[PDB]
Amino acid sequence: KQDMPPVGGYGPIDYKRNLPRRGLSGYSMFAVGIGALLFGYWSMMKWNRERRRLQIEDFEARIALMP
Amino acid sequence: RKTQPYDVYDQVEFDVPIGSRGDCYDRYLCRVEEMRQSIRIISQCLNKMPPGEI
Repeated sequence: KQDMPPVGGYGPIDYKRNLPRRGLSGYSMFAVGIGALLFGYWSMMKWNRERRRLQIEDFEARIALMP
Repeated sequence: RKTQPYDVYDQVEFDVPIGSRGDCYDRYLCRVEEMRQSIRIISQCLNKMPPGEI
């Protein structure tokens, strides 16, 4: 008279299938990308242009000597 | 399993997954899907066991 099945206490667990979490898609991407990339080239032309100014100063000390 | 009997096996309910096209990726997906359907036939089996002999 000592046998298994309980009178109660059950679930069940699902048979389902779901993890579609979105996700920042669909014109949200391709907009943060271009907005990041244009910040890069804007951070250029303030350094590459400025290094071009110090470049001429480096040639300047050459030319003021050599006679 | 549901065109012939074995046992007391008629008394469970479940569906038999099918494939659409005829390749490996859609005979792969039976094996993923049958494992979800085998959980249903286990959870339906814990409720039904009669005490008795073996």
